[PDB]
Amino acid sequence: KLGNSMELMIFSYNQDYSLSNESSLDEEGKGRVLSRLTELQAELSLKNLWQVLIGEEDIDFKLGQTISRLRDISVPAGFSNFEGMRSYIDNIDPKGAIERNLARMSPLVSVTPKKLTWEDLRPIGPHIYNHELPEVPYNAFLLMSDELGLANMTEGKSKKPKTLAKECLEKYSTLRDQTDPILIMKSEKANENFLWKLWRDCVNTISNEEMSNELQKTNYAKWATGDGLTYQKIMKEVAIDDETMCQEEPKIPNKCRVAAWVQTEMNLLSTLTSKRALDLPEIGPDVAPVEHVGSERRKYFVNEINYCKASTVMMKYVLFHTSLLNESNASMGKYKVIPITNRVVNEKGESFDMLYGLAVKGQSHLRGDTDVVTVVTFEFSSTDPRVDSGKWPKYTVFRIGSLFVSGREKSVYLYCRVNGTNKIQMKWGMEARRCLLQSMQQMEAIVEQESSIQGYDMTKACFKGDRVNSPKTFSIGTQEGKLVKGSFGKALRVIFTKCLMHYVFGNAQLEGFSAESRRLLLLIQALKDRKGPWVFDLEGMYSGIEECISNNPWVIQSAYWFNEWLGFEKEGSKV
Amino acid sequence: MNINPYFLFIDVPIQAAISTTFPYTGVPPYSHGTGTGYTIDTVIRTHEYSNKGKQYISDVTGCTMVDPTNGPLPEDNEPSAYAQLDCVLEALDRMDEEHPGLFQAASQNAMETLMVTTVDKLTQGRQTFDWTVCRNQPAATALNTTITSFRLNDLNGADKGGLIPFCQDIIDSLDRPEMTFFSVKNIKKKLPAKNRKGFLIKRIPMKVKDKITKVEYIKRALSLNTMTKDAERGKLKRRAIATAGIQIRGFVLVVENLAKNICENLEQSGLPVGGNEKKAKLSNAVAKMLSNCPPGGISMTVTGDNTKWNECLNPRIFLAMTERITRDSPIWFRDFCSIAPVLFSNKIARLGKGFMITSKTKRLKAQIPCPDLFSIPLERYNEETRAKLKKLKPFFNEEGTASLSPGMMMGMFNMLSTVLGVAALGIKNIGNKEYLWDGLQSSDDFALFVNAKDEETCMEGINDFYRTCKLLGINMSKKKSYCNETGMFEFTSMFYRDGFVSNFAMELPSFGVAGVNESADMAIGMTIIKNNMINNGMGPATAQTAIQLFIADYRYTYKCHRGDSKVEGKRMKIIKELWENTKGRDGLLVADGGPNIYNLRNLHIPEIVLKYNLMDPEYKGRLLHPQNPFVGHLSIEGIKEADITKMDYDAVSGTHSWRTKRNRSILNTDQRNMILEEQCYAKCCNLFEACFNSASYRKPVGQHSMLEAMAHRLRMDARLDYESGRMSKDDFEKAMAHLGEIGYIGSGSGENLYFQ
Amino acid sequence: AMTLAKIELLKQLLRDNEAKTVLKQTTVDQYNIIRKFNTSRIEKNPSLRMKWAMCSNFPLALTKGDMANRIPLEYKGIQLKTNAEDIGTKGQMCSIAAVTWWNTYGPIGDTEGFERVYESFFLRKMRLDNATWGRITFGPVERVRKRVLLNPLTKEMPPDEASNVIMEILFPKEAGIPRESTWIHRELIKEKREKLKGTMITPIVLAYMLERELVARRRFLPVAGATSAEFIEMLHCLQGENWRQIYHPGGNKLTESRSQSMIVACRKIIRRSIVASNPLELAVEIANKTVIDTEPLKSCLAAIDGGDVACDIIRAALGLKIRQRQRFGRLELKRISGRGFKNDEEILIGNGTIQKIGIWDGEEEFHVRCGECRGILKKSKMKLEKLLINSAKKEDMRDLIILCMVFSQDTRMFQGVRGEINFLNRAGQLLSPMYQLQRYFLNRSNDLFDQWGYEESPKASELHGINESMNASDYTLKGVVVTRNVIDDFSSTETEKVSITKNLSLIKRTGEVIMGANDVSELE
RNA sequence: AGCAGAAGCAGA
Repeated sequence: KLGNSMELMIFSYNQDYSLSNESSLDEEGKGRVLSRLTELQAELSLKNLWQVLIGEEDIDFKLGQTISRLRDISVPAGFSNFEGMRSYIDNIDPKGAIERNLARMSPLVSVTPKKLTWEDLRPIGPHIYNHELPEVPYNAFLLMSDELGLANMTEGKSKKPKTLAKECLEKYSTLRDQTDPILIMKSEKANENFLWKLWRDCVNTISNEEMSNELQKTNYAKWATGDGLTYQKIMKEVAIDDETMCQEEPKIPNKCRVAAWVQTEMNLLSTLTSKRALDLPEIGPDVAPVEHVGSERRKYFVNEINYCKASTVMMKYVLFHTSLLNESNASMGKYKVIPITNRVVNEKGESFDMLYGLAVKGQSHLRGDTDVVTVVTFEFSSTDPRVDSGKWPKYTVFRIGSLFVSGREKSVYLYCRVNGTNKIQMKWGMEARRCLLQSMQQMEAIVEQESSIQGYDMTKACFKGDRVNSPKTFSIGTQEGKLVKGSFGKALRVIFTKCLMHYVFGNAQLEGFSAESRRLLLLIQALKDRKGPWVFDLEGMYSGIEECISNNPWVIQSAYWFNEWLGFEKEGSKV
Repeated sequence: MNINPYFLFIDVPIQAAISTTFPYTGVPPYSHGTGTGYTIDTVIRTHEYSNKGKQYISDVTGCTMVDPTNGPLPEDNEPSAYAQLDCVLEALDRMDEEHPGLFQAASQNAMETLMVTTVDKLTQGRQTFDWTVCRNQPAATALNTTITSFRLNDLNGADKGGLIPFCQDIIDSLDRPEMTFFSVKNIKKKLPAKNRKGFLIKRIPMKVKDKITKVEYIKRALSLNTMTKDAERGKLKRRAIATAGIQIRGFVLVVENLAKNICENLEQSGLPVGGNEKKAKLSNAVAKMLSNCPPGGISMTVTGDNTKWNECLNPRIFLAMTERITRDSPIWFRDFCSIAPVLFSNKIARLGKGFMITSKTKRLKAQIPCPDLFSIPLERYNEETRAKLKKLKPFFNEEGTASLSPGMMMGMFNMLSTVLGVAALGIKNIGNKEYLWDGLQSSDDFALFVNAKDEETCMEGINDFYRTCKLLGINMSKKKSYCNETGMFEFTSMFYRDGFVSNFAMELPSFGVAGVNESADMAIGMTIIKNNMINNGMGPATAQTAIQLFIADYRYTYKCHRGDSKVEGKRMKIIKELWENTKGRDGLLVADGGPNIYNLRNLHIPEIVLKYNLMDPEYKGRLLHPQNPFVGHLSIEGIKEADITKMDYDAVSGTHSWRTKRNRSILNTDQRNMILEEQCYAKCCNLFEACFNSASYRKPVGQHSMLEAMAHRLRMDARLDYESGRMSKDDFEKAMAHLGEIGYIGSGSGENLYFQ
Repeated sequence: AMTLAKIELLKQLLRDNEAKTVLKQTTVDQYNIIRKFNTSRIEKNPSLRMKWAMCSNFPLALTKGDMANRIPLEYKGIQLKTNAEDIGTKGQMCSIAAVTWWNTYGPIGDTEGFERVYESFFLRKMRLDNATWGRITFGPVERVRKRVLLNPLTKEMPPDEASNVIMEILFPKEAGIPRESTWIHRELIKEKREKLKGTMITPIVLAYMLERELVARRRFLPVAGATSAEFIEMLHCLQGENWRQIYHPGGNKLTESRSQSMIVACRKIIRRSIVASNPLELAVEIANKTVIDTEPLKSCLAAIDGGDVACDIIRAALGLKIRQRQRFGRLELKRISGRGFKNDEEILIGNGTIQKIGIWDGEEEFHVRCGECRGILKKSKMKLEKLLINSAKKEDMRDLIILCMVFSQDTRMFQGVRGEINFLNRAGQLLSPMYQLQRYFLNRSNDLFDQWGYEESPKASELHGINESMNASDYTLKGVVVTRNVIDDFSSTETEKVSITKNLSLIKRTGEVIMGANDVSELE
């Protein structure tokens, strides 16, 4: 209010002061004032009058033309202006309106309740049983049960990936020197020459004195990764006048039927082996009693998973996506070669190094998240692809050689495939270790519940069995139409596999399926405990689930397992 | 022997073993391409459920408006938006005499809150649509652009400080004939390239000045920017969400604070609580409804869920809710609350980026914008897009936007929509019949508890409830929901079985790396394990594993493996030399290739404090160097809180507490001019912090100018520093002279008046 | 001195015409807006972005300075940092190795006082080291979802008070107002001052680390047994759903320290003040000049948000909020619905005497607690329509049912009175009608349950009824029900202002009372 | 080609 017309002199009762530098008030006078002010402040607070005082230093909101007229048109139907709605709402009495409005509404508006019974619950997704459709193919990123690792003894410490790939190929020279193969099975639109001439260029560039693992920018590689296949960005003005330019009818996932290989995958991944793959680092010393129990439990839980086959598969996916994400950023526009690495330890405590195949990296100028790098996967395998012909339409397979597995020979097969992934999947690949926790937490809860009842640690009792209690037995699966019993450790490996399979085939079909199926599972739980469950639109639930099933293998096999689980609950419900 | 995982559920019940049903290790679906197709779909779907009502043209905006409220009552089970004002008012009248004094008290506290709430409260709202540039900016930016923009039109509102005069200017800015504002325009500059054509478009942006007409501005103010929702779990098809403008925010927070002050004093609300506080208050409320089960009678629970919740509601209903809720409060506040609905009642919907067309023969592609979307024969679009554009026609506007009166755009009035869903539960009984209902409500997700003599009568109570919901513009999902006798149900994705069961897989994504920095992510990862041990039923063995699984991935993420291992890398080469140089190796951090000391017992304690005494004196002096170069200028929000989907962690100011580049940006956009804009504010703030040491901690208050203050402060600092004996007469008169100039500089009006 | 160097920099900003118009136009208020201002896009999925960027060449951003230049360009064929200067800052960037190099070969820094700065964290390590670990016990534990303090404090205060302490520690010139109930922590301030003097760590951090050990972090947790911070911090290890673990801490005695004393102090001020006439005037003149250790009782009762009843009574007498709750002897009630008119009437009771009672009229509902048992009440005019309780201690399950039947004012309660009921308190004064009925029915419980009568039990899965003996039965008391489901804790977050009577009874603004003097606990 | 899935990436 004064700009800089006068020299201000601010004094406060509670000992504050603001003054100019050029002002000529000495320390003497400043005292006289501030002392007198506080002297009055004390005499006010003593006789209670300090909050009453109004000092020297001591609501309006209305609307304009535009917003008023906006409000006036924002009323419910029937009303003229806002002032009408305001004064209506404030002064009228609406009692008894709901009852009148419900009465004059049509009875067609209802929930249509029907009590839930067992024969109402038909199998979900009838089209998977039909043989006329083609069976679901192997659409995962890497091989799982069909893998084959090339072994190698090592000193027992980390080493570069090219040096590891060289030493592994050095030992098995019969396979490395193959420049004269036999063709087994082919894909629909693939090329055998370019795929094989890649593989040879991978082997040559790996097995040499040089440091650089860069693959040369060859015309056979240009096709395999996809060079110049992007559509060029022309301007909008040109596209409008052009008539042949249209919005393409987008591809729907092709409808497929059940396949037997997913059952086999679930079986073989759950099975035990002598190998142990996990790379879990150390922790601190176990001081507290709880930490001893946790470490005691871990020894059983962890190793029971570690021995299993799914654990060996998991660490392959992780360390591959770990190195793939690194190469995609450091060398963006360079055709590189990456090996399929995994470290292993066996029962005796000796260090092995595995090599399941090679992988050619494509051009990875990745700006966005969804942007797709193209990877070409060359993988070793014992399995013959002509056993299940419908399993390998996407893959191109070669026959390179033979290996002494133990007693008799086994045929070696190199599985070629053009593949793709993105920064997202590479991130979730690195964080795919957590399948342990999802499965382990579930089984640890069962142990704690058991230990709560009796009053001591039941970890030993559940796995192996001890003095009083027998081993804990879960219903693990079926054998041509009857129930089968399995041990505690097997149930851990089953759930751990399921958890891993969520990542392998993780896409929109899985998320949408598991969410809608979970509702139907809860209804089946209500029937088991006898809680008289009710449903409103049963076909609505089924219609929501059935559209999720198309070409995702785990979804289709889960649908088959669900219907078999539903059928064996009907038999169990009658008793 | 064939294996089956679902057979697990024979021995174990499903709720206790629900963790297995959620595939949260797996990859969620992301957004490919544009979201215009989904945006149009929702624009239709919203109008589809309200097409029977009155259609009319807005005299202000000049758009196609639809109004289903007090419309015809439906004669079918398809979704309905045709709410009845009379019913909503009765539901509230029922609710008021149940909780007498609530409605006026919530209006008092929300008002006495507003009276103090300052403009800067708007700063904390993450994403915001900045009308000045037609792009999504971060809150505090959109605010500051609008503040400076307003000053050009002589709208000095933010200067006063309070939110009221700022919102006064917002509704006064709609009256302005010509709106001048600060804006960004790109400059299409050319460069040489060795790629096919032989040239390259390097887009440089700079700060310019653009003008707009009254009508065009109102349209921009009422706009909402749409997009596709990334990583949406538990759903097959992708859906599109929206973002709000900076103008409407001011009025929203007042109404959401009012609807909060209602929902706090409601037992059936599952809001605004979070974490265990929810689990507790729910288990309390579950009992409150169980108890109503009369003698010799059955109690049932409906696992509720609403479809087309955000699409079938209507601003006009919410507008009545405020005018009801505020009854006793004075006029200005009643007018204030009325705005936030109105601006949604007359809202406009942006249509994203637009579709793209191609030709497989010539291998060419081209983007089709929203304005030039119909300038093209309809046959050239595909079958599903054609039908969408056909029904979009009347609601479409010629400058690339869609009119949209109904709907609430994918969530915004979350609190007050719960109040409406609660008001439905507040009826309880119809026709003096032989049943009673109550329930739990949380936005779209609800859970009804119906009590009756027998379960046949319960269905008639559910049927009446379903029918009463239709009157309020709420659509219960026949397709998805279900019901059963009391014992177990679902609610906000939290399952019940004689008590709310724990579920681990839900929180599984958080266990991984956070993505802030080495020092922070460590303490975060352990704090997640610590919380999940207590809250979500994780045992010690899983927790100990989760420790390993974090450190394992942590090392591969940040490339900081053990010092005694031969993992060859760029950083790892230096770690090995550090491992050899140092004697106290157990005291090293994991980021410096040290060992993981963490275990269940010491999770709550930070890494640096655990190992401090075991470090070398030379190592800690570098690790914890006071003036180290990697931190930068700190804020209290940066050290304490972190982003997860927010939470607060604990850590030390170490060298590993560093920050990122300023995320790249899209294309060769040389953002030189705009980066100076950022630094210009920073340097001022950085100098402001030096003058006013507090600043970062104590948010300072003053209507006067920043400079004007810094002059007056730096004066007095010199005054004191002369008396106490820090500066001499020569250095003092230097300052008083230098400042003298700064005064003349700070009271001019244009040039700096240099001299010779 | 720095003073002059600021002025020179300010003048150098006023050369640039853009920065001039910032400082001219933008307000001190708006400072808080422009500091958060940035360009950029807040990118979704930062964990994805971190893994991606960490693999790249130069993800880190580096602050310019003399200390930045001591980092070299290369080291044994490795690129640490980059030259490419951005035109705005004239500034730089660096790689992951740049930090690792600094920790290896960088310069020494003055790390003196570091222990005292982050003292609040170091006290957690002190607790873990010296703590002895007891035996483990496998058994089912019922976990009460309680409101609890997460982290132990040096001295509990509210944010409003603690800030003005923090100010006078670190920023004594800018603090401004000399407040009443703020400075008197002069022992703590002068202590912190000398401890945090030699260090040269950024103030903003010091303030945050003071706030961590002066402000309450109170959240809801599933808790059983001990309810003290130094336990709660370890809760993850101390207990789970299906197991337990004993633990004894560093053992310096905190949190409970003031909580326990404040209770006793207030209770004992009451017992003395009740007797002599005008208890209020004595309770004030006493509590004003009482002390706990060094703090006057005013600041303790105000700062700590715990207490029992006597605390809240003494609070109200002095003049601060207490908590929006209602108490009746041992019973606790939080209003969840309804509102009633306490209306005077002449009432006949069972024994045959006329007592002048006030009658609560109107439909009501209440969340109710007593001891270890919690539940929900519904009543009307002289009628207990419904009551619910949870499986807990039978002594308290009984008391809860009784005390609800008392305040419900059910006619069946009034008719069940037998004999005379002239009860007195400590001072020798006549208790008011209902406070009399309380102690009669707690003593003679069996007379009530016979008069009440029985009805059918509700057939809902997780419910069952009870009888005179407080045992499971198919019969149930008219209205009362028991449930298997566990119930929420007490839970009373919000706070309210209250007035007080001559007889140390607390009156809500409406006209009713919530906390009576007679409602305290005798336990010493 | 391939990832993928109602629309994009396969350098700008």
